[PDB]
Amino acid sequence: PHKCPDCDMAFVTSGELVRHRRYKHTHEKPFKCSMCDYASVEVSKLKRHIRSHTGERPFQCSLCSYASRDTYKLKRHMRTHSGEKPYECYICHARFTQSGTMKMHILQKHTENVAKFHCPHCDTVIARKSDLGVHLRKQHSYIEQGKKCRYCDAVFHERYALIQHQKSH
DNA sequence: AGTCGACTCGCCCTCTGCTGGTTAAAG
DNA sequence: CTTTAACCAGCAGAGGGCGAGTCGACT
Ligand SMILES: [Zn+2]
Ligand SMILES: [Zn+2]
Ligand SMILES: [Zn+2]
Ligand SMILES: [Zn+2]
Ligand SMILES: [Zn+2]
Repeated sequence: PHKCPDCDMAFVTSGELVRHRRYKHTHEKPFKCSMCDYASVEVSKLKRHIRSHTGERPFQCSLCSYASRDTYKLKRHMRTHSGEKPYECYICHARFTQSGTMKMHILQKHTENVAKFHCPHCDTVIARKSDLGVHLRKQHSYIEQGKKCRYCDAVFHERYALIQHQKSH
């Protein structure tokens, strides 16, 4: 109460050091979940976790329909009504509602040697991983009822094969 | 008393991934 | 001009790490 053997404390309180040890060095994780293999250092965390199974959203935006699992997602939602933009690219001074959005802007706009993503099925590369997501869903997803070639009778079940086939035509 | 350890409530940060407007090239 | 799909900010999903304030419990 307090000092740390393996870290640079971060006094002071008996738990403010014990729990620190629990988080950063002795990964205790006493409380465990119902269905998943989850367990973590605080019960507050598990109470929050169980809503991913249940679906409880006990925090309403008095101004819209939204409802969040915990308090912070609502304070973060509130910025959209207030118009507050707390975050700032230090290079261009663009403003953003959300920290991670800013980090992503910096990564795509002011960063070099950043890794891309190559589609496994087709040969095109795109920058954000999530856009590789929408590309795999729109271009290499299974189309159940099929699509017919525009100029011949051949039917295809994936949009890529369809567009590729539409040659030499 | 005086010190916990356990209980609880709250602040703020990170990583992840989908959605829809824009834009620019290819039909 | 239309059609298309990557680019981009916006925005919501889950989880981690800290501060700090009540008490009954035990020396
Ligand atoms: Zn430490
Ligand atoms: Zn669970
Ligand atoms: Zn709202
Ligand atoms: Zn910038
Ligand atoms: Zn054909």
